[PDB]
Amino acid sequence: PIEYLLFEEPTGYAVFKVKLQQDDIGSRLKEVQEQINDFGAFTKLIELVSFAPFKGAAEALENANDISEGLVSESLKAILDLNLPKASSKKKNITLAISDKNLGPSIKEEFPYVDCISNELAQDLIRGVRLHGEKLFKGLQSGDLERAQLGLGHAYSRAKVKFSVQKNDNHIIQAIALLDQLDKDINTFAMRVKEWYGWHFPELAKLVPDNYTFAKLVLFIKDKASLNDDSLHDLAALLNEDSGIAQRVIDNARISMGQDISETDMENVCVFAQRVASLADYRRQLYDYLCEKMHTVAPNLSELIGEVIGARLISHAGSLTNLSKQAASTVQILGAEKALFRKNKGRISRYLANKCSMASRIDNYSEEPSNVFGSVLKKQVEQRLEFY
Amino acid sequence: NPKAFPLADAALTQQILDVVQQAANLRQLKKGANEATKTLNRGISEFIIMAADCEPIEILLHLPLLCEDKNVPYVFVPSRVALGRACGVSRPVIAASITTNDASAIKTQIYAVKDKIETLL
Amino acid sequence: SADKVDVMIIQAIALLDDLDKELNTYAMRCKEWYGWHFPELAKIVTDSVAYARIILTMGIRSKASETDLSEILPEEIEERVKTAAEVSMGTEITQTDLDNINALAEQIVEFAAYREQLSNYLSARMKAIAPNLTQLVGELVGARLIAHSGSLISLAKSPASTIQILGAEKALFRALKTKHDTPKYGLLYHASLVGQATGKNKGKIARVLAAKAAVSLRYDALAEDRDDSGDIGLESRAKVENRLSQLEGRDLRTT
Amino acid sequence: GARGGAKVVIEPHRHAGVYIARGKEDLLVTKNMAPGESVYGEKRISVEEPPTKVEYRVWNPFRSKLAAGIMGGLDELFIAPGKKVLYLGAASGTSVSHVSDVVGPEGVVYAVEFSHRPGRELISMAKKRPNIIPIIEDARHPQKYRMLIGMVDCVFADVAQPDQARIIALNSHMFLKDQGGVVISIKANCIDSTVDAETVFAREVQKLREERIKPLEQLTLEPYERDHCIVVGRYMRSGLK
RNA sequence: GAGUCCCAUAACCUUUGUACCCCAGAGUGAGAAA
RNA sequence: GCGAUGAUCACCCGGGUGGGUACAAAUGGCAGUCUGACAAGU
Repeated sequence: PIEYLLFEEPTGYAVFKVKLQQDDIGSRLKEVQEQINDFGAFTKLIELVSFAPFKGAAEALENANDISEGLVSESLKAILDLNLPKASSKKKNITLAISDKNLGPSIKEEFPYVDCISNELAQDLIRGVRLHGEKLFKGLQSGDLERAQLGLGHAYSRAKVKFSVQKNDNHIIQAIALLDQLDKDINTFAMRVKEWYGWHFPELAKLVPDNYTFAKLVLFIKDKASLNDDSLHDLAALLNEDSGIAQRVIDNARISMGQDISETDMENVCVFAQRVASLADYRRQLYDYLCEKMHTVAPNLSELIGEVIGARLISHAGSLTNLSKQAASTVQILGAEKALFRKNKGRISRYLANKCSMASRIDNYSEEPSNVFGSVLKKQVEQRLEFY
Repeated sequence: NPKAFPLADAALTQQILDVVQQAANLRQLKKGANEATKTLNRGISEFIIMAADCEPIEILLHLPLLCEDKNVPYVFVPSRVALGRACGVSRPVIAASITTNDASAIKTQIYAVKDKIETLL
Repeated sequence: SADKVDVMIIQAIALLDDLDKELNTYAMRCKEWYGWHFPELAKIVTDSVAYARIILTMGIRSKASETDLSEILPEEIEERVKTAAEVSMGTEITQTDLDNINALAEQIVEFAAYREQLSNYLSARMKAIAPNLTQLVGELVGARLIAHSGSLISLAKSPASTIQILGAEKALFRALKTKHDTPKYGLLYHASLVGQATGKNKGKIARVLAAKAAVSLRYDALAEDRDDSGDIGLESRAKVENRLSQLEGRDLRTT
Repeated sequence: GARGGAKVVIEPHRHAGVYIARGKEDLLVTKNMAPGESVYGEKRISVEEPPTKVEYRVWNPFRSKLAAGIMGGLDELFIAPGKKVLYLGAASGTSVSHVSDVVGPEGVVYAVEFSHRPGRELISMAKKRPNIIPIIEDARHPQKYRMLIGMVDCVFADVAQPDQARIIALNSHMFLKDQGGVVISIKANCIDSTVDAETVFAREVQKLREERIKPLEQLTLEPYERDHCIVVGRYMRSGLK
C-alpha cells in the first residue's frame, strides 16, 4: 500500500512514486531480493516525480542535523506539500515510505493526511534507490553524490565535536619550521652578499662582521669610489661611529685592491642584499606571530618555559595532543637532544619536565586555557630553583 | 557534561577502594598519574582509578583518552584524599592503575569491579 | 674589463641552483599551511607561483565567489577552485593567520621574480664572456660547463671528448675500470640540439656538438681581439644543424 | 631487531594493497597515503623509485586486530584497492589509517566513532587522508547518518559492545551491497564474561546467519590477543543455502 | 663505436673551525631529612 | 616547618688527554676525464 517514497540525498530531497507494489508475503524469496539489484526490474517499481536541491552547503548541514534528529525542515515541508495529494485524516490517507521511523511522527504532525511506513518493505525500496542512486534521476542535476558526502561528512562530524580553530596548534608547528629555515637562508644569502661585494671591496668584509649591518651599508656604499663628507655622515648615521668604522671605510675606500665590478653586477648585489633584508624583517614579523599564537594556544606551557621553547617541544612531539599523552619521563628525553630543559642541574631538568607535562595537559584539554595555573607552576619551579 | 565522568556512587566507590587497598598489599597497584600512563602504554592495566577533585582536573584528563583508545575501563572517585589513603601511601594520590596478573590472589574481586565499571561506562 | 670576468658565472650558476631549492621548500609549506584552510588547491593548481598568487588575490574561500582568477588561471581551472571553495573541508583562519600566510606568499612571488632576474643576468654574462659558446650549446648548459671545470681557460684546454662526457664522471670511471660501455652524453644531453635528435642520433650529435663546442669555446677563451658577436658560434651552429638534418633524414627501414 | 639503518626488501602480499618487508625479520607494511609522518608512531620504510621517494608504514599486529588477522592467515579479505569500506568503532587512526592505505586514493573509508575525544584526532588524521570521511555518530542508529554514507563494498566492525550483532545487521542492511563483505572482530569478555569464549563465538555466528550473513571463515588472534577472533562473512540477501 | 637516466649539481673518509654533551631510557618508583 | 601534583638512584699531570651530537670550509683522499677514419647515397 505504498504510494510515495521519500529519499534524502546530500544534494537535496528526492520524492518517488511507486508504480508497482512488490510481493509482501514472498518478500524473503530470492527472486524479489535480486530484482532490487537489477536496474531493469527495479525501474518498473518506482519513478522519480520531484527533486528539490539544497540552495548551498549551509542549508545541507542544517537539514542533515534536522534529519539526524528526526525533524522536518522548511525545505522538506515544501517538497512534500508540493507533491503529496491531499487526503482525509481518517477515511483514507496517502502512504509515504521513509527510511527513519523517528521521522514518521514529525511528518504526521505537519501533514495529518500522510501515513508513514518504515517496515521492511519500505526499507527494500529505500535500499534500491541508494543502490542505483543517480541512475534513477533521469539526468536531473544532482551534482555528484560522492563529493557532496565528503564535504557534508566533515561538516556534520566537526559540528558535533565543536571543532574550532582556537584549539588548532598546527599553526605553531609550521611557523617553527619557518623560523629556523629563515635563519638558515638569511645567513646563507647574507654570506653570498659578502663574497659578491668582497670582490668589489674586500676590506669591508672585515670592518663590520655583523651580517645584517653589511647589507644596509652595501645598499648605501654601492661604489667605493663615491666618497663624500656628507656620505661619511650618512654612513656614520648607519650604526654608530664608536667602532670608528665610518672613518675606516672612507680611508679603505680610497686605498683597496678590490677590482671594480660592472654596473649590472652591482645591481644584483644590492637587489640580492635587498632580498636578505626582507627575510630578516619577515622573520621578526613571524616570530612575533608565534609569540602571540602560542599564548592563545598553550598559555600554561608558554609561560612556564617560553613561547619558542614550548613550540619546539610541541613540534618534536608532533602535536600538543601527543605531548600531553606522553609520560613525564618521555617528555624529558623529548627535549634531551637540543637541551631545551637544560648532578644537581639534571634534577632541575627532570623536575621541570614533570611540570611541563602537566602544563601541556591543561592547555591541550581546555577549551579556553588560562595562564593562572602556568604562572603558579613556574613559581613552584622557582621555589625549587633556589633550594638546590 | 562534566569533564570527570563517569563518577562512581558511594556504594561503588567503597567497593573500588577495597580492591585498591588489597592490590597495594599484593604489589599489584601502581600509584600516580605518570605510572598510570606507563601501564597503559605497556597494556598491563586491568583498569584505572582517578580522583575527581584533582586541582586542576585537567592534569589527569589525558588518561581517559589513552584508556578508551586501548579499551581499558576507567572510573573517577570523588576524593583524592581517600584514594591516597586506600593506596597505602602517606600522600594524596590522583590516579592509580591495577596491574594485569592472571596469577593474583584477588582476581575475582578485580574482575567483579571491572564488570561494574564497564556497566557504568 | 669588468664585463669579462668568469667568476661571476660560476657564482651565479651555484646561486641559481640554491634559489631553486629554497623557493621549492617555501612553496611546499605554503601549500600545507594554506592547505589547512583549503586543502583542495594543491591538486588543481600544481604551479607554486600560480598557487601563491591565488592566496594573494583571494584570502578565504568566501572570497572565492567574487574574486576573479582569470589572469592567474584559465577558464576551466578558475571555476574548479571556486567549486572546491564551498565544499572545502578546511577550517577558518583568523586575519592574524591570514596576514602571515599572505606574507609567506609575497615571498614566493618575490623569489620567483628575482629568480627570473638572475636568469637574465646570467644570460647577459654568458653572452659577454663566451658569446660563441652560447650560440651553440646555450646559456644554461654553457654556464654549467664552465662551472664544472672551474674556469673558462681550463675548459678551453680540454679535448672535445672530455667536453662530451664532462658531467658523467661517475658512470665513466666505473665503466672504464669494469670493462663496460661508457656514457655518451654527459652534461651536454640537455642542449637543445641533442633534444632534437632521436634514437642513436643523439650520441652522434653529442660527438659533433662537443667537437664544435671546443672550437667555439677556445675562440672565446684565447682570442685577444674577439668581437662580442658570436660569429664563430653561429657558423658552428649551422654546421651541426646541417649534420642533424642529413642524419635525421636517413631512414633505416627499406622503402 | 628492525633498527633505523637496516635495509629491507619489499615484496607484495597475497592480499592486494598489502606488502611484506623481508630481512632478518619480516614486517607487514602498507604504502603511505600521506608520506613523511606517522599517525601513531610506527616505523616507516622509504624507497627511492624512479626519483620520487615512496614511503611504507609498518603495520603492528599487536595494535590492530585486522593486522593480526593477516598475520594469522585469513583466506579472503574484502578490503582491497578501490573499494568503499565502512569502518565501525573507529577509535582513532591506529587501524583506520592502514585501511585507508589499502583502499588507496580511489577507495574511501567511512570512519564511524561515538566518543568525542577520540573523534577529534580522527578529524585531525582524516584531513591528511582525503579518502577518509569521519562520521562522529553512534553506530547504534545508522538512520542518523544515512545522508553521509552510500553503498559500501565491505563492512569492518571493531566495536566492543555486547549487542554488536544488532549494530552489524542494521549497518549491513542499509549500506552493504549484496554479496558484499563483512569482517567482524569479536571479544569474548565484552559480550558475556560468564561463559567461555567458544560459546560466545558460536553464539555470535548464529546471530550473523539469522541476519542473512553467511560466515566464510573464523580465525583466532593468538598470540597477538587472547579470547579474540575475526569472523569473515558475505552478505547474501538472496539466500544462504 | 659507446650505461645522461646509481643526483661528480653527489656520496663517503680525513683535517680544521664553531656551539653544546660525560646519570639511567618504554629509565626506576617511596623514600628523603634527622 | 618534604614527597606519588613524584623521594631516591672516562683517563692522566688548578692543568692536560679520551669519547659524543650538530653545522661550515678544504686547490685534503678515494680520483684516473671515452675511441680515433670512415659513413651515407646511385
